[PDB]
Order: sequence, then C-alpha cells, then structure tokens
Amino acid sequence: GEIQWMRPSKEVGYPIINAPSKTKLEPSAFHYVFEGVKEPAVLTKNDPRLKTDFEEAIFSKYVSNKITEVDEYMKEAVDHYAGQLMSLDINTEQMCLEDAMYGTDGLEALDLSTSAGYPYVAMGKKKRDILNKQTRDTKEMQKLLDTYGINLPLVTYVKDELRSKTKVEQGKSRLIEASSLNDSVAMRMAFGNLYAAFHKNPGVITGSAVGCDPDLFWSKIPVLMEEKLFAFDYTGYDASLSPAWFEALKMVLEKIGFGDRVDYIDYLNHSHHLYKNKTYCVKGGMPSGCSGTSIFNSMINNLIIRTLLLKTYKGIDLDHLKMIAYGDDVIASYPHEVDASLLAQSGKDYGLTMTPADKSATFETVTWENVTFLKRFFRADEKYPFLIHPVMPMKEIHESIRWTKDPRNTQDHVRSLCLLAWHNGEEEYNKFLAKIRSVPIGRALDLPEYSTLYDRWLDSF
Repeated sequence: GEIQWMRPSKEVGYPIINAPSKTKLEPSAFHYVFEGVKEPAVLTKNDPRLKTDFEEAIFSKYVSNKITEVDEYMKEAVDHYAGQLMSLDINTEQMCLEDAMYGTDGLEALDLSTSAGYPYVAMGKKKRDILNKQTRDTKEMQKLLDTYGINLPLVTYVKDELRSKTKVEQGKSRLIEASSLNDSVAMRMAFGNLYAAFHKNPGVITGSAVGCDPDLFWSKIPVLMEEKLFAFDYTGYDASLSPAWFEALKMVLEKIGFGDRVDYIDYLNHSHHLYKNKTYCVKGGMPSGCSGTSIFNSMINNLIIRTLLLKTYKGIDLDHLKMIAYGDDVIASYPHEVDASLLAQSGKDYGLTMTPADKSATFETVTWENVTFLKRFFRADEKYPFLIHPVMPMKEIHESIRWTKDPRNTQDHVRSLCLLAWHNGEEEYNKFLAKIRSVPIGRALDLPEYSTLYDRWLDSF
C-alpha cells in the first residue's frame, strides 16, 4: 500500500464529499454501570483530543511496497491452494443481477444502510431508492450500470467506531473505502458463486472462516487442526499488501476458472480514491469497504502463510497445513512445531509486519488454552467436553455495551452481546445481567436466562 499522488478533486474534475462531521456514538444507558476506556474515534481535524496532526496520521497507514513481483515460493503457494479450492468444485458461472443484488443461498442481499458510493453520494441518491426486497426489481440498477459504467472511485470515510485512548490522541482512526454500488453489484455478479462457496464451506478446505457461526464452528476447529498450532498478528494487514499478492490472487482465480474476470482485482489493487476535496491513486493495499474484501483478504492470507512456510521451511508438506483465516485473523496448525518468529522475519521480505499472537511481548508456544480467533478463546464445555465454547472476553463486551448509535436498536445490541457473554460461565453471565437490570432501560429489555441459552446451544448440534 502506497499513495502515488494526491491532489484537489476539482483538478481532475471531481466534486467534494460531505462525510458527517460528528460521531453517532454517545453514552448508553449502561455507560456508568460498566467499565470501559474506549471513546468514539476522531472524525475531523477539529477534535480537541488530538495531540499529533490528523491528516498525516490516518494516511500514514500506507507504508510502501517491499515487493513488485511474484516469486517461486508464491507460485507454489498459488498451485497448492488453487489445488484445494478445486476440490470444492465451485460454480464458475457468473451470477445473475437479481441474486447479485437481493441474495440467494449462500449470499445475503445488499446492505441497505452502508454508503452507495460515487456518483450517487454526490447526487444525494441513496440505496433505498434503487431497491425493493419484494419487487426484486433490477431495471433501476441495470439502467444505472449502463449510465455510469464500472471502475468508479472509492469514496473514503473515516470509520465511526470506538478506539483506545492512545489511538484517539494520535488520530489513529481507520478508513473505509466504499466502492460504488455499480462496482459492488458488478463484482457480486462476477464472483457471487465464489463467495457463496466460501460462506457455505467455512473450514480448512477454503482456509476461510467468513460467514461462520462461532457457536457451532468452534467445536469443529480442533478436529480440523493438526497437532501443533501457530499464530501471529499482523499490523495494518490490508494496507501492507503489495501488488504482487493481488497477482497471485488473480493466478488462483484464473486456475479455478475465474480467469475470465480477474481484471476486477486490478481495481482493488491499483485503486482510485476520493476523500473530502482530495483525490488519490493508491498502488497495492486492499480497500476496506469493498465487495469481497473479507474473502479476498482470507484467500491472500492463505497464500501468505504457504509462501512463508515454503521460504522458511523448504520441504514442508503443505497438505498437512491446516489453517482458517478470517481476513487477517488466522488460526493454523502443522504436525510439527514451527517458529512464528522466523515466519515474522520472512514476513518483512514480503512487506508484512507480523507480531506475536495477541499483543504478546514475545513469540510463545500456541496452545488451545491461550489461542484466540475472531477475538474468542476455545473452552471445552465442563459437562460435555466434545463441545467447544467460543469465549469472547468480558472486557470486549463491557466496552461495547457502554455506547449506542441508535436508542431503538438497544434491545438488539444488548441481546447480541448476551449471545456472546454467556459462554463466560453462568456466574459471569448472571453478574452481567444483574448489572444490566440495575437501570430502568436494562430492566425493560427482553433478555434470555443462562440455562435457556445453554440448552438452545446443546439442542443446536
């Protein structure tokens, strides 16, 4: 990820974008009943809590490109992984516009709330104006695809989410590059079946966990894993991807019968953006708000791990590599132990910043007792050990519950948190409910009791 040039949108014939100046996050009914050190992210240059410059901070995520081309290791990584994906026998056909828009088995319908992108965000035209979940009309879109084509700029928003005290004072706010509806729709027709295959097959064959149900999936993971687990964290993964990874991705796509439309990847790779009154071209780096971002990040992560293993451990048997990635987050295993610290060093060769798994000071052995995936620990059930609980630390939940974007969505936001919470144990869950019910709002909510959640869970297998 590296900016090639940047300048006023007017110079290249583009208008200005009105990204909202105020956060939607405000203290919830539970703000003072729970403990949390997070605050809404910095959105504009004006925020009094800023210590260092704002503009610089947000864009500093674009490092540079350490590699240009695809080497021998990467090529073999491509072969191996492409080889696995073929066993799924994925439908290489294109997906009709209807499904691409309003869903189908394996793919949810377009998110009616998220940004519509250029040129719509500049005409004041929203998504609710182009779609009907009941009419399932496509004449609207169809006309718009003919009118503004594809390959449109990515409108760039500052993400409205909670952040640590440090990251707020250093303006370390994350960016959302939202693709135009046209691009999103197009890509969905182009790769819909691929996405669906992935969602319907979370595991070690896809090497993906996208679209999984952790309550159920956790019990499968251990079985799918080889004897020795290894993991690490990435720093600014999306932005650190060099154009070469995208090439390898195209190679994979091409090998699985999608060669036909690998150009779409070029669009993600060598991207064109709009932010406020500026416009910039970016070389490398996966844009965050695009159709397929997760899946593609996950696919690349598969290639990354393989590449590093080939480089670092010549002779390795990739067929005995069991990994599951969700974007940059990953859980992997091998019959023999591996040294993540080595892999991290080889990582830098490919422009990758790999650090000890879960902010650990130094690389330590990964065990079922200390490993996390999607922020969750794995804890065998006390009564039925063959069933595994996805355990989200309470800290995370406490943080989340203290804020709110919409007072009407409180019922669901709390309800959601419970589905996460109860895995921490009955004593823990009850304390949580106790705290919730200490305030008028939380008392008027409709939440499930521990035993209820636990039974529904057992019944679910």
